[PDB]
Amino acid sequence: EVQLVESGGGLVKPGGSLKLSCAASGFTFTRYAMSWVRQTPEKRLEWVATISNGGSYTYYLDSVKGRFTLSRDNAKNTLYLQMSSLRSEDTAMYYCARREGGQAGPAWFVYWGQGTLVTVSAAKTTPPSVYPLAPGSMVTLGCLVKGYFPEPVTVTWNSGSLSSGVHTFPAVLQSDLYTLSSSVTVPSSTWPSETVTCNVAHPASSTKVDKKIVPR
Amino acid sequence: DIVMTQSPSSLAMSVGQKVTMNCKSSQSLLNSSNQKNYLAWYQQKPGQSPKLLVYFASTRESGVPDRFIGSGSGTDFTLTISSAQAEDLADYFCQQYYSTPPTFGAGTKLELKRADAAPTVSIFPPSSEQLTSGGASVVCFLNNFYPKDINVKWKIDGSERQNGVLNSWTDQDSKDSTYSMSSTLTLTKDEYERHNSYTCEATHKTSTSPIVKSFNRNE
Repeated sequence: EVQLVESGGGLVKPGGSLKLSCAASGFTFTRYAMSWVRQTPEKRLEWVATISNGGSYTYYLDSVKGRFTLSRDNAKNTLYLQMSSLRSEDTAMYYCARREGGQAGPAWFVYWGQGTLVTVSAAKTTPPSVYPLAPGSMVTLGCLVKGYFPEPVTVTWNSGSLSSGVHTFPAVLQSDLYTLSSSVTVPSSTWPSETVTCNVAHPASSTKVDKKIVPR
Repeated sequence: DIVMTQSPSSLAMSVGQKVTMNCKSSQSLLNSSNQKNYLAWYQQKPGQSPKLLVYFASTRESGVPDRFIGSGSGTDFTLTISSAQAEDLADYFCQQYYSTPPTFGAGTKLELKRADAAPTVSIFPPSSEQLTSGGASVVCFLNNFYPKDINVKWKIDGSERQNGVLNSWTDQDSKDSTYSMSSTLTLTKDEYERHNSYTCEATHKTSTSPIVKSFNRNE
């Protein structure tokens, strides 16, 4: 199968630099042009750069010309995006993608990487506070993930054993920090007789928290 | 810089019915040397990368179900879903590759229609952990309702409270086509301790009958 595994996103101050990586497998890498496409917080797709099969020709969006540098290691099947003098307007989810057709000029993208998030902010990394939500047929439990920065956090229930009946809500900004919540709905016979734990991860702060929902 | 305009911004249709999404460009994308249009369609579901559905205006990517049809020429293009399924909930983007820079449209969100459904409302007192640190978040879930319009009201000891409320909506559920909403009332510990009853109310404009869930700090 074709896989585009990205890595390297994170928080960076305005004016700083950051290098994204895109590891490719499952196709003849040297026979395809590669591209970077970013998506803004309002879900707006935006082509950033494209590099030819051998790297001799690069093309850049005008907004990034002279600040970002595309490069590829055809021996290691790896695509790189070196970003420098970063501005807040560069904050976005960054995708690598394979320019389809193997020809001169732009084209469509069939294979996309999973995306890595780049946050350009002077705010400091802050771990979340995770609080259990317990009630004072089916029973709804929750946990509150409050006051973290930057995005993202990942919330699971019983380490992914509880997938159905889960609602993890998008984060909102409050006092320059993010807060989200997640609910899980289980049968009455499950809780509280069994154990329901919400697992919260905040990779930017290396935070890994499990909160068991205990009755009131 | 070719401008890709997608109309409308959102589309609502029932399961099994036909969806038609429009995309307007600024220049002809047809190449008269091989008679092909330089347009592509992408489907992006919540939390996922965009996925190519149609390239060259009407060529369907290997693996895309037959219900996705692309059509158009010049500056007006169409993505047709002959019968919308529950999984087809997504944001659909068009993209031109006629001239650098490749540009995308703002996207058209596909919403599914279904029968009205009242929210399942749950209210949660602040945890003792948060109270020890001086905080008091009162959380209310309004889960699996339809349609999307729903207004939450908070009352403290019977009086409405509007400050300190933050709301969050999920994307439409790809199984039952419902929406869910989270409403957090963030108070200080001191103010939370100064009152007893906290009430979360789910209302909608078409009715005067809310759905109410409350608790008492003392009992």
